[PDB]
Amino acid sequence: AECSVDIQGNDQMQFNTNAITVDKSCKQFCVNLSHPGNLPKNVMGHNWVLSTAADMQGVVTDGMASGLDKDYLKPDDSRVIAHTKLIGSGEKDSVTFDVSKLKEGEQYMFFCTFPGHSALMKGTLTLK
Ligand SMILES: [Cu+2]
Repeated sequence: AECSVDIQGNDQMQFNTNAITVDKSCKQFCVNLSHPGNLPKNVMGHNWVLSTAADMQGVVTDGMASGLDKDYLKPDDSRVIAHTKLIGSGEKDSVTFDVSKLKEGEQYMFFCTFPGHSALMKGTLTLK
């Protein structure tokens, strides 16, 4: 619970938190994403996708283009630090990543890459 967070994406196209802080002393960090609400993945899909603020736009744009079967993520996208898969209602998914992939003083953003969603479905992550 020191090195992990629980996040929900619902049918209102929103995350239930908008800022995550990763403690420097964590060796690894975990995000658990769940999808309450009742809409299917093809219509209201949420992933939890992490990049630098600088790369967010590019990741969203290219993810948009890659289609549903690719979880709206460009395959092998180098800008994606960590991601869950794309989930629909009733589903849940985890991602654990090495905290050493982060550095102090850089601004990270987490976002959903289902088309259109990142407008509302974004938040900050920073390494303290
Ligand atoms: Cu979404």
